[PDB]
Amino acid sequence: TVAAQSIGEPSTQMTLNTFHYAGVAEINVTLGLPRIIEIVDARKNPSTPMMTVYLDEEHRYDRAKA
Amino acid sequence: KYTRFEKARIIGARALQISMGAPVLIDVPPGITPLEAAILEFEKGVIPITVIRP
Amino acid sequence: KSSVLARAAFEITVQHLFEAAEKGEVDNLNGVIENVLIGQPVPVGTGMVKLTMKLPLRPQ
Amino acid sequence: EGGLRFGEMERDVLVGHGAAMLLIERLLEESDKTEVWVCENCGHIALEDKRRRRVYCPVCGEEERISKVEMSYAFKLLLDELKAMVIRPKLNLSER
Amino acid sequence: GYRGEKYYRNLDEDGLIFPESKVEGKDVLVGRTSPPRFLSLQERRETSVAVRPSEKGVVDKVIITETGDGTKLVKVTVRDLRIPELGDK
Amino acid sequence: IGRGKLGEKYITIAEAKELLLKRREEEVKAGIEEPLYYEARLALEHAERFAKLPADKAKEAVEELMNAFEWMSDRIACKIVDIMPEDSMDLRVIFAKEEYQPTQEEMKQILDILDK
Amino acid sequence: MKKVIGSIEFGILSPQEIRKMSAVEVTVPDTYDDDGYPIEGGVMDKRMGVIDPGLRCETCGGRAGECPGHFGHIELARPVIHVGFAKTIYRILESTCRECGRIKLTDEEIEEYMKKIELARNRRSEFNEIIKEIHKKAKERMVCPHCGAPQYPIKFEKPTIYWEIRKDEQGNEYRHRLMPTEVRDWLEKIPDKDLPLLGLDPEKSRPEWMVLTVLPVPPVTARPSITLETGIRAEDDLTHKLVDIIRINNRLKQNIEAGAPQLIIEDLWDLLQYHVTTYINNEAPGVPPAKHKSGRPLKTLAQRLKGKEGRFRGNLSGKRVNFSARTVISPDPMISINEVGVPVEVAMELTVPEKVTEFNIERLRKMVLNGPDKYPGANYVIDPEGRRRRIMDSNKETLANQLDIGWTVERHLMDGDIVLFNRQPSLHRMSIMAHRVRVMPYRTFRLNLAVCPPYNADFDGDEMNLHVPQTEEAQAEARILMEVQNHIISPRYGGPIIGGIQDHISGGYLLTREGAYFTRDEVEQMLM
Amino acid sequence: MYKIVTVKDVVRIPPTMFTMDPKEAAKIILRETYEGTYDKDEGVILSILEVKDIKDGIIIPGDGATYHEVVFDVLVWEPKIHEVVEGYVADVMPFGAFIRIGPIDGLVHISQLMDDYVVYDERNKQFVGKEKKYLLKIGDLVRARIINISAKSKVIRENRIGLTMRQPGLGKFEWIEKEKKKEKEEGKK
Ligand SMILES: [Mg+2]
Ligand SMILES: [Zn+2]
Ligand SMILES: [Zn+2]
Ligand SMILES: [Zn+2]
Repeated sequence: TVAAQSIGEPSTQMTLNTFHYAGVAEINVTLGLPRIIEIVDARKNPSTPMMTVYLDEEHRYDRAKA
Repeated sequence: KYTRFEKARIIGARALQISMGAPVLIDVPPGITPLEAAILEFEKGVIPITVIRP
Repeated sequence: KSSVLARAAFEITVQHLFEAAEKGEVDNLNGVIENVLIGQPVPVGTGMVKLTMKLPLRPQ
Repeated sequence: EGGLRFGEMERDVLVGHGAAMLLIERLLEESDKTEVWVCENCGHIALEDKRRRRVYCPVCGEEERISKVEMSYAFKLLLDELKAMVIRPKLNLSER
Repeated sequence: GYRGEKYYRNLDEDGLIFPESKVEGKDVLVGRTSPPRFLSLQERRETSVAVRPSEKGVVDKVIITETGDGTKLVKVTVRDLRIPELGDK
Repeated sequence: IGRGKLGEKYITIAEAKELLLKRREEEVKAGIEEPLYYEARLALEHAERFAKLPADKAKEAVEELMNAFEWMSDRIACKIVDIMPEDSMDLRVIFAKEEYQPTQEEMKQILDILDK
Repeated sequence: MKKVIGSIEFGILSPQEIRKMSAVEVTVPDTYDDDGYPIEGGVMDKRMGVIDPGLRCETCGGRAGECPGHFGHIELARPVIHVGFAKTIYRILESTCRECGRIKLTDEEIEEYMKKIELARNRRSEFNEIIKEIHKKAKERMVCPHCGAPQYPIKFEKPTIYWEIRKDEQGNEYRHRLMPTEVRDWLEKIPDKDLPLLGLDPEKSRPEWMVLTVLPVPPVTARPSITLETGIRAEDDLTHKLVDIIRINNRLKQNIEAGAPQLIIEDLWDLLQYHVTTYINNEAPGVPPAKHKSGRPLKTLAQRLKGKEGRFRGNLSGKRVNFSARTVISPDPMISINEVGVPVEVAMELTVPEKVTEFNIERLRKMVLNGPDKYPGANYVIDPEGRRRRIMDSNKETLANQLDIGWTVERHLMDGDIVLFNRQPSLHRMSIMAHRVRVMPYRTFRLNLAVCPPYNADFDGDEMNLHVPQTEEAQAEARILMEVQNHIISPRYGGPIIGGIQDHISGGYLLTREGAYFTRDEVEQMLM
Repeated sequence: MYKIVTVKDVVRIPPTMFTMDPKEAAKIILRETYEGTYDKDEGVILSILEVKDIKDGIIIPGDGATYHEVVFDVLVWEPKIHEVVEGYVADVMPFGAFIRIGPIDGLVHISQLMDDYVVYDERNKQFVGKEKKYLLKIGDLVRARIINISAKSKVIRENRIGLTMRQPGLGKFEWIEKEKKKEKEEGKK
């Protein structure tokens, strides 16, 4: 019960509109309370799927090779 | 040693026993309430109730 | 959750109740919500402590 | 002269504090509580007759084993509502 | 259903409260009896209209009228002074 | 019966006459008006009606009856002590309830075991 | 002596159980006569209990507030399908043979699936998956393996309509409808040996019990009529629906006895089925809900057990309580953080029962002498026998002298008492804490300012509730577990939750800033 | 029949008797719980002789008292069907004679005393001899086989025991002596 309340209580302080900004280097993704609801409900397919791909040692530090 | 749940349970049992007519095991100031009498008995170390732990 | 009453109190009560009637499910009242519904101490916190005492108590 | 609502969120707060006896005090004595006759042979609630000063179980005709049970009145109403449908909730008693 | 004689202290013989008389909680404003209920018999239920249980003030005016069906209708207004205190918004 | 009965032992009417007298003495030493509570004073009258046979020697006769033959149960033994039979008809009748009937030579020997 | 409920086992009521547990059979579709007494044999027959004052229930004596209630029963003219079990009935029908009633499975496959089921079927999801697999397997066989007979497909039409797609001459089906009596006869001949394969239980339930022929009647105390201010009895929705059901049943019985045409009997049967399915659940899919005289939808048994205002969430998980008070809050920095200011008006209304002992006799005697009007007084005394006496001005000294060991006094609140202090919504566990009572003249609760953040409260019109524990164990729990000074550190992040806010921080900065200096009088006064 | 049995049970020691030793306080509590009680499967409970062993007390929530498991022995007079009972007739009443057999009183119906036609006195209200002239008195102690036992309730009331006399070997000691004389005469002839 303490864990359930410690998760629920801050959820009244998060935002809904997120940021909605691109900034070239960033991809728009859902954030705030809807993201937490998605994670807890374990949706089969998230609204904004995204992956973070790490390059191997080769091409990792070179911009053109990346 | 004691968890706060055990302490609360012991004090609650002692207070009810004292209220129902059990004698107090330590001298108390006049006019005190049974709950405070049980709390006094407790911090004075005179507790006749023990807790079962597996 | 194994308890019928715990699931019933959450959502879609009638479907759970009728399904439990069909299956002949048995609720052992091992949880918190069912015990609160009955009106007997819950098995958490002070509700799980067990006490004993030596009877021949003599005042000091 | 109504009473204040003691919401289920308050009950969850009480559980989170671990105060079981405070919870039972708030939820039974202050609001509703009653004693019923339960026939442990078949689980059905027995009938107490104030004419004969006698307790007996109508559904199975048992008078030997009729134990006293303490429960909320609202739960008895819930049991009656379930028995209003074809639901049959059997009650298994235990000591202590 | 007859409540205490204390609560009929401020009534007139016609069953209506005297204006400018100070009242307290659950004091009877209009005394009225109703036909009995068959569970008794040869009785009259007490159905007086009384002040709200926690309110207090002074009776300001009493009005006697006739409804759309000719039945008597009585309206009583109670005024209460409210000096500012702690908790007022 | 209280939850979980365990044990059983049959005793003579004289074997409890003295116990009922014990209740009589402790209750009066406690100052209770009745020498012993209801259903026990009347039972004491019932005991003293034919409590002439000594209790200890009643148990002695009982144990000798066990040693005499194995079919005998202590209840039957104390019953035999507390009847004091005189002729065959007596034991035939008192055993007529029992599945087993007593032999007449068994009569003659339990006559010796009975003594007074 | 006293036993507790150890477990609850559910099931389905058999007609024999309903008949035996009932107290009376209902035959008259009316509640009250002209004068106001219950009509003999009506839906408000006194056999089920008494709700009107000055009436004794002949079943168990009692009074309006004493008689608990007794169940009635209605003998339905013809069986009807229970709406809660209709989907299950469809699941069963298309998985068993029409002739022998056996499960349409092969014996070795039955053995394999019985072996599978016994492997911890208590897990509901796995049991459901296994039963779904069995249903899918039994769906796709046109011919029974146990006996030689063709099996026609069955179409389920909501809410309780079953069609049988059976062929005819020139190879054309006519979608025969299955009457409830035919369905009950089909279900009845199912053997118990394969009931676990269908997800049922041979003892707690039976397939033929799901089609009900006798309908239990709830007790009168479960259907309380309200005497409206106009003097007209306002019947509960359930009572009205029962009246309709009895009227339809009586009409059906009369028509059957009179040899009515088949179509009329079918229409009456459908009407009775509709009335029953609305009474059990007025929000059942595929039906127009029954409506009150005012046009509002009726509330029935299924409605009482659902929703935020329903039984489970409105009267079981939460309820209204006694010994509680509510008023606005106002700041008070002069009291300790573990103390709450209580109005004197509230203190003389709420009471804390206390037992008379050798160490508190004189104080209780003084309070009893003070009466129920002086502030440190009392309102009731309870003798050791258990009788309740109200303290009045003519009883003060007599009851004070009668007072002795073993008595109970319902004294007014005092300084140092423990109470529960709550703000809604109860978002997290430190929304409710225990405070020490400190009596105050005015009519607002006084709360220390450092305790605001846990309650998320500001003094702009907020109202907060107060509760008084009534038993010694509850008071001990509140005193030991719920003290305010225990919860300085928040459990969410291990940091303080109670602390200085606003003016506290500003004054601290003003005091400790560089260049701040104070004189003799200022230092002495501030330290004092 | 008098019989001593041992039974375990749980005892609710109230806080008022916490000071005294557990055994005697138990004893009194057992006395109050069942001193004047007659069991269906045991008989009329007479006396809790002594508590053999007392266990510790478990503090159940709500009550606050101590519950101790105990083992004790109690002597119980157990009536048995088809049994001779050597009691004396307490009173007589024209459906049946009442013979006192212990804590309960046994009933000897008029049509079940003696093979002779059903007869019972009215002026003396004890018994009238039709053909046998075979008088049973209120102070005389008799033995009688039992036909039935009325196990109804534990309040030692509404319970009666049927005792037959028609069978041989029962009755007033005088007529038993007369039957013994007849047996002696037949054995001597
Ligand atoms: Mg606010
Ligand atoms: Zn039963
Ligand atoms: Zn009733
Ligand atoms: Zn077949």
